[PDB]
Amino acid sequence: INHFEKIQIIPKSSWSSHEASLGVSSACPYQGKSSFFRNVVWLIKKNSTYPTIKRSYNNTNQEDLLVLWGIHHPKDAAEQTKLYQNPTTYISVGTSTLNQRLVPRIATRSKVNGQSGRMEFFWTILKPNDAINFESNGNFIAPEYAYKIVKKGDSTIMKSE
Amino acid sequence: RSYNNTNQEDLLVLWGIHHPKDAAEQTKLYQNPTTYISVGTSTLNQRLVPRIATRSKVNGQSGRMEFFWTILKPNDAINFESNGNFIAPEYAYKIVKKGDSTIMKSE
Ligand SMILES: *[C@@H]1O[C@H](CO)[C@@H](O[C@@H]2O[C@H](CO)[C@@H](O)[C@H](O)[C@H]2NC(C)=O)[C@H](O)[C@H]1NC(C)=O
Ligand SMILES: *[C@@H]1O[C@H](CO)[C@@H](O)[C@H](O)[C@H]1NC(C)=O
Repeated sequence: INHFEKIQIIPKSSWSSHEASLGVSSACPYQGKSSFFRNVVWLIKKNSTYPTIKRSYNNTNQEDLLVLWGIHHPKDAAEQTKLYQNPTTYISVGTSTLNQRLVPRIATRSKVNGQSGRMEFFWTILKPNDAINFESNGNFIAPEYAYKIVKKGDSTIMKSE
Repeated sequence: RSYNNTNQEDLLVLWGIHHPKDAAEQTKLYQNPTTYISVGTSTLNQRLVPRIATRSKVNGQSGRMEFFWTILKPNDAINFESNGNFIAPEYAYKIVKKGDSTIMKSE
């Protein structure tokens, strides 16, 4: 791959049933304030409720699309209900080929960047005319931006200081 | 169900699991909302669970079939247990002749 074209597939504003603007951490600082990975949305409960999410995006572009998403693994049972209410959650992802179902694993973990929680990130290539389908109870790190693959050719990742 | 390989030959056994479209279809086909398939042999120790999700329609199906296999050696037994979503074997293949071969890609 020689060129990506970033596009928005699921707007940040369109999460009218969940809190999409409080998904930040001191582990990801920006100009002295708590921030987060800009291309994905850390969704949490709104007014003490996390209703089931059911979102679909259809690849209407000519280009193959690289889609990124994630799952949050919390520190303990208290933090789970604190962020998402529901004690047992999941994320199910489907495409033409893909048939995924993720569940958050809870455990006591060492503090990296002052966090005992973890983020596990996943990806897929959504081919043209195919649709990706999400469903979740919580712990969902939703895509906002995905990358179009516009130019394919000779390239390499070169390790150098 | 249990099958005992009484043949002299190694046996190729095939089975599967059905992944349904939604919770309604699960109870519609199999009643039980939470199911599994457990498979055991001399070596094998498997337990499959159906994963549910909204999926694109390939050949007009939102459901999926995931297929599995094993080689059941002579004098060994294969054991199945399931609540639903089980795609059970009917026929399996005896391996009678082993030798030089290849799968050749050609139109
Ligand atoms: C069926 O599987 C059993 C074990 O799950 C196999 O064990 C044979 O069983 C008898 C015991 O009644 C032994 O005397 C034999 O030595 C075993 N046979 C061989 C050839 O190893 C059982 O053999 C299998 N059934 C058969 C061969 O009919
Ligand atoms: C959306 O995807 C479907 C199949 O998943 C496809 O048939 C359809 O043409 C796409 N939508 C368009 C072109 O508006």
